[PDB]
Amino acid sequence: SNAMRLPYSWLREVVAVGASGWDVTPGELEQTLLRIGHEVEEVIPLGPVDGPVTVGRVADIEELTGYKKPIRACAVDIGDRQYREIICGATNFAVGDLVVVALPGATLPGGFTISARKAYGRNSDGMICSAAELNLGADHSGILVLPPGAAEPGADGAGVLGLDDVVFHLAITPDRGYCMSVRGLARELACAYDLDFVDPASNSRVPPLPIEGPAWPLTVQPETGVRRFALRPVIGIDPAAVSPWWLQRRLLLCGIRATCPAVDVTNYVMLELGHPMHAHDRNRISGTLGVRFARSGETAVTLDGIERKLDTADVLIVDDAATAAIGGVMGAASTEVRADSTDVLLEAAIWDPAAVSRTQRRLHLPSEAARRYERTVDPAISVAALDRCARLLADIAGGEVSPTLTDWRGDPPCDDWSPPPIRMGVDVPDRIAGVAYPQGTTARRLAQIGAVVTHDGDTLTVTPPSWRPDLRQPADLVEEVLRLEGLEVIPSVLPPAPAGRGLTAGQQRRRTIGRSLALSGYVEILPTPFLPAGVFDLWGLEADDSRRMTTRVLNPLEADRPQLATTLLPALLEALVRNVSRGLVDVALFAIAQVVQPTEQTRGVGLIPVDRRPTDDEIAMLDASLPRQPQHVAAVLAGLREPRGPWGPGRPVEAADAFEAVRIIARASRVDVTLRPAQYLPWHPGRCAQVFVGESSVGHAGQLHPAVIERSGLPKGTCAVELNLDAIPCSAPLPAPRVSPYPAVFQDVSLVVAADIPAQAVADAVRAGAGDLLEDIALFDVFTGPQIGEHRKSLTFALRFRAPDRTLTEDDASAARDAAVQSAAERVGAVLRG
Amino acid sequence: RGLTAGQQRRRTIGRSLALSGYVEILPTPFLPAGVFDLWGLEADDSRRMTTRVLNPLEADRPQLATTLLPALLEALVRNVSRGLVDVALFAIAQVVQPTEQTRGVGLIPVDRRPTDDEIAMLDASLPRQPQHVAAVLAGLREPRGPWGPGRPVEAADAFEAVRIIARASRVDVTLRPAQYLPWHPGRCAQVFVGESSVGHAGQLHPAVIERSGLPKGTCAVELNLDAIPCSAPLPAPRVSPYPAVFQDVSLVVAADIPAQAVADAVRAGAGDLLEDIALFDVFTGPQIGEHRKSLTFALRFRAPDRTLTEDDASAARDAAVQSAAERVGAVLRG
Amino acid sequence: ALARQALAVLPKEQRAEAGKRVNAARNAAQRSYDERLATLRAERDAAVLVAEGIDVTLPSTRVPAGARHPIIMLAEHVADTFIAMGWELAEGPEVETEQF
Amino acid sequence: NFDALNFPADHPARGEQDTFYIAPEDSRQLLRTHTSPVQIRTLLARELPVYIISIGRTFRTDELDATHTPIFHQVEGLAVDRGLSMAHLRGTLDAFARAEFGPSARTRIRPHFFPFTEPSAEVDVWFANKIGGAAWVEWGGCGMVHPNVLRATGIDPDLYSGFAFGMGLERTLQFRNGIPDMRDMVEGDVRFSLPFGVGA
RNA sequence: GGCCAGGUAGCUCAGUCGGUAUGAGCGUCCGCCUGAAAAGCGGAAGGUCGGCGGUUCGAUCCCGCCCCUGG
Ligand SMILES: Nc1ccc2ccccc2n1
Ligand SMILES: [Mg+2]
Ligand SMILES: [Mg+2]
Repeated sequence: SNAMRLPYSWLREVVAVGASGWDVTPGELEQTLLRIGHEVEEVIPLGPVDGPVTVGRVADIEELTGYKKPIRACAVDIGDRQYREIICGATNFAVGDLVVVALPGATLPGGFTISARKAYGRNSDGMICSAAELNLGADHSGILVLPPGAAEPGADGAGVLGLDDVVFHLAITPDRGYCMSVRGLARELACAYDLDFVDPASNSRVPPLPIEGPAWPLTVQPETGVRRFALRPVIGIDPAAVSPWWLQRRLLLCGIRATCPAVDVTNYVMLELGHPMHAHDRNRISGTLGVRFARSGETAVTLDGIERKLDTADVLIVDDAATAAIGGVMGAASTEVRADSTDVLLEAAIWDPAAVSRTQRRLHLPSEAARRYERTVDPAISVAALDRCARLLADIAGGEVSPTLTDWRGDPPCDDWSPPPIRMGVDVPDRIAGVAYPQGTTARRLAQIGAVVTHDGDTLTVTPPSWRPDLRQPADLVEEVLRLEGLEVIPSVLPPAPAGRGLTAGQQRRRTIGRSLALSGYVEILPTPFLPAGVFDLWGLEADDSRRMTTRVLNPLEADRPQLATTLLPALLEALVRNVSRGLVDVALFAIAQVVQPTEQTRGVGLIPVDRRPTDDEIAMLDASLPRQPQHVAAVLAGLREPRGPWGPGRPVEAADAFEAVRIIARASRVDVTLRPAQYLPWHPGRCAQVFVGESSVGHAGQLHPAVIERSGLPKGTCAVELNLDAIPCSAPLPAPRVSPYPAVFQDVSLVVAADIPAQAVADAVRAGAGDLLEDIALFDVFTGPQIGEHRKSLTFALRFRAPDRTLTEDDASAARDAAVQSAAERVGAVLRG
Repeated sequence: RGLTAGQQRRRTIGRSLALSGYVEILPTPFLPAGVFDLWGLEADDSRRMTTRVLNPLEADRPQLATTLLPALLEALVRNVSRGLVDVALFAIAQVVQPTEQTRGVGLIPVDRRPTDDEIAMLDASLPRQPQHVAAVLAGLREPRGPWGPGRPVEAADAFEAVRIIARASRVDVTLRPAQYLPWHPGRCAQVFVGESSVGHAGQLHPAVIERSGLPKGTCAVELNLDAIPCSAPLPAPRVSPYPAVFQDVSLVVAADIPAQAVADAVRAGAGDLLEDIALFDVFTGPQIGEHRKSLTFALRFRAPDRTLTEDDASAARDAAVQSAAERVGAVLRG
Repeated sequence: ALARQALAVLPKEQRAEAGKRVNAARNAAQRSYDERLATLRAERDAAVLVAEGIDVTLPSTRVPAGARHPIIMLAEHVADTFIAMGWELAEGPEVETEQF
Repeated sequence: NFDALNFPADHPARGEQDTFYIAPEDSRQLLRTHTSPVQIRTLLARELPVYIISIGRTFRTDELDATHTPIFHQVEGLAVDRGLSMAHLRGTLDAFARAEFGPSARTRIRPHFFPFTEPSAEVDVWFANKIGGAAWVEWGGCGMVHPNVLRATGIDPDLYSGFAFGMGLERTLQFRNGIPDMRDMVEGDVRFSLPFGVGA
């Protein structure tokens, strides 16, 4: 879309007009183009060939019958008195055609040495070469046929083809549309090398043709954005004429195939000057030519014979009968030039770049004319390109240039296409670059690119040329001076940054969380934001589940995965399947990333004027139109949690390991969490816990549902955990511990509760009743023997009592233990073990 | 430029040890009264070459610390004596180690900057002050609970603390049996990085524990962080999309052969096809032989460009068995 | 399934009607299996809802409690404050010369 | 993402970048293609001077191969102050490259285009331990903040100037360590993360 | 946008233009074996042949539409 192919010989020729004898190596030229801001994607030299590679003429053709494909035994005239007998499998040539022959002893590109062979019962004293075999073009179907008059038989093939040339593959930035021609690139090289430049579109190089009257009646609708529309006819062209070899070759090296002279002229002038041209068969035009917007439901058939559904924003060229062209994109098949065309009407127009860009993108037609118009084409060279086309086409096709010319330039007619002048201080490029440029550097460089510079004290007044509409502000003028002087002259100075505050509390908490999980045996992954296809259906979620309210992507990489992630688990479970399915069956993955949870249907905010700062009310409006993106931490586990070794066979992953991951994230976040049983897919309803920080729910953890594991192809007993980090308040506790120098009292309490009673609820009740004397409590026994009734369990806690100012007695600790036993009896129905 | 590589490493060592169940303490530089006599060190022990303080707070404790262990073991005694019997402490601080008698440097004119020779002469007159990391453990390493009765502290826990420090320092370490007080000669390991000795670890001597009033089975670690070089490796792994081949091999060696030496010999012989090797069985008995042991390793082979046949993996396994035979005298179990 | 592959050896004029009998038997056993799969799956889903309940509050940390010293933590926080302002961390020996 | 950063409407400077748009069509909601919208968000909220970096995920419609990934991470740089110049941008890029490629890292800036910078440039790097031979490889884009961007945030371009840069973390990790397949950097195989150690 | 070639077991891939993919290598499982393993020998399981429809008594195979990859 932004490519620019051109051979160095053509580029050197245009530069050499103003700088005679200018010549550089392809390596140096690539460095210069890069130094001024032209990305060189490729540098491909032609050939190389060695030995006898000569131009020949097919004087006879014998069809060798009795094979798979048509095999031809050809008598080729290579310039001497002995015709060579060549065997060839191509069928794209006839008797009398000029071809390129590689004789025995030649070496084609690729190290292929040519010699005589015994092919198809006959001898092959060489071969007829194709464009691909000579490293000239991409054509490999048939052999290369030079146009008649390209050379005489016996001429050096490398010279006629110009195989010492080098084609340059450029990637032009969208701000330098003027560089999509030999004219612009040569002008850039003249600036970089401080050369005198002769504009190939100037009136000296393209002298104006006579203007004796209108060429064709034309009506232009001005609100279509057209800035110029010129027409000039060329009558009596020879239908049998073809373009010379130098023209067809330069088109080939630029990536354009030659068809007929009329079209070859327009494509050649487009490459030379940057102004797209089109040739209409004037004998097929019926009545007044009209430039207007397309109507609703209107269609048109282009050069390729494809019907195009047009939009009311598309600009058209029409006559009384049909549409003639999709403005700035492609002409129509009604006025196209074919074999019997004798009178042509050349069209030189300047279209609105936005209108062409919209139309070409809707119709998917990025033609050579479209990509140039959408990047603005110089409107001051329209007649010059028109006259260059007429004179060159009449010269090749043996026609006559009509002295008529229609040139619509707007209402009123515009005779000055200069952008508005720009005022800028003479030292502004020096301040932005931090470089003291020599006296007059700014004014010198700005005149080089073609601008008019006047001096008003210390302030310059710069009027950019018509082919540089990208120069609208002093910053644009600064880039011109800086890039031509070379960015390498800018020194390296560290900025005066002020004292910062460093990482935030949330940024530091994430570091601690990832460090703790990795140190605890977890492996970090990067979760993809695109959800898997139908994952929530595999999870068995309700149709109104909050996780299903997703944001969709219009153009995803995979059409079956457009929705964004409302939870980090599907991405982690997908990475877990990858590891398990490749030999790593004992895995523990974790991820820290944001999720996308819309709060409403997707709504957009209109364009706010950029010319000013948006007020805080509109900022709050743009933020409210965005889905909530909270920070989440999640992890999944499968297989062995503890690896096997000399100690034992290892421990498989269980739900308690997911709960331990919660306690690790809690400890890394300096908060206290409580775990309460909950039912929440895709977890096992009997092995699932809802995590709470105080009274706020922050996530879930435990073992996944066995049906979800089956439907998702996960390993058996896979556990998961997910927490909302933004739901956890950032805490910075300042503890003030006072160590007691007095001994402690150790006691164990055994309580019998129902099986459904959580063990933490028993410890919370024992702690609440014991009082301040309780220093530490730890559960170390859960007994469910036959002495304990059914659906009941015995829990034994290790209590440690210590006073801050005295030594306790056993009755002192037993008093707090009894009060703790009474509290457990009231809160969890505990019974002292008997 | 922010923190230096060493300073960043010291934070990682402190974070990793704390997350592994160790509690940081601040060690006092003044040695306990006759601590080396309680350790039973020889009179020519390099640690006995201490720098003495002229005016100490305690007249019986005037020597400065050549090792971090006496201060950590002293803090370990305080915790156990106050009801905290299951305790794991650690400390990261510098020690002092003179290479000669305390030599002073005369006054240098303050009216000017001392030259670089005078600065180097002032630094040479000071004892060597390298930064050490050390840890002590006693009682239960794993606390009891609903899972089971817990595991007491053993020498392997001190070796694991070395590996925790090595993983934090992004370096590889090798353990070799050594006799070095106050460690138990049968439960002591000398830590090496490359070919440089960096410290010792393991269970303490029973006589040292008895004379110092320490808990039975006390284990300790001490490394010289300045002896460990800084490293910033730049790995570039390539994940092979081809399936792996699982194989196990049992090898019989002498009892004194460390299991890491057999694993290294298997790695050296298996070649680049070996993706992972893990030891999961140590077996002894009359089927094996006296003063011998059988070690079984789980091998994972994988090629980066093809699927392997069982003969492909068995060839690399046989080359690993042959490498262990030449290196540690291993015999394929039959 | 063995009756399905036996149709390939049958004469062409017989595979039409003999096949029609095979599918009818094939769909008969398949339709009975599909419903039985759903009923047994529904029973499994209903079993985990009323049983298999664990105590999600049981202690899971088998690693003892560890902690860095608060003085080291304060020095760490003080260092991070000055590094964020562009400063660096210098070091010095504890045993110092009287010259310094 | 586009309008506040001087992206022209209906122009190849905006249409060339194929972006993930949020359904329905013409909703003006999209997945970010660069961490550059954080420039706008910072300039409206914070007070001048501003010296911020931003690290986050960015989304492009590129197919996942050995050297490209549709979802990658980018580090954004924005410095707005009184009297900032290209030399201050060059000084920041040199210090950044010296910290991630060693003391032998020397950069090279060549002109380029970005809708939000004028002048715009691309940064190349060169360190001693080059995995693929010592040569110039592309690192990221940079340049001075366009005055139209400052006007769209309420900053006077006559008093305040600023520069910027943007580099991909995924691209930086490749040629620094010599990683072969970028697919392994994102696919989440533990065989890729484990050789790097625990990390802290 | 073109006519094509591809999507096949857990991984990497053969193979079929109507009734069995007598699928391979590695992966999983069983037996002999070992204190417990692996190899070896001897054996099983596992694919709804990319998805949705259609044609057909019956579709990996024939038709249509769609999803994903290379030219
Ligand atoms: N994210 C990003 C990419 C390219 C930039 C170019 C210039 C300034 C800032 C940029 N940011
Ligand atoms: Mg510019
Ligand atoms: Mg496959």
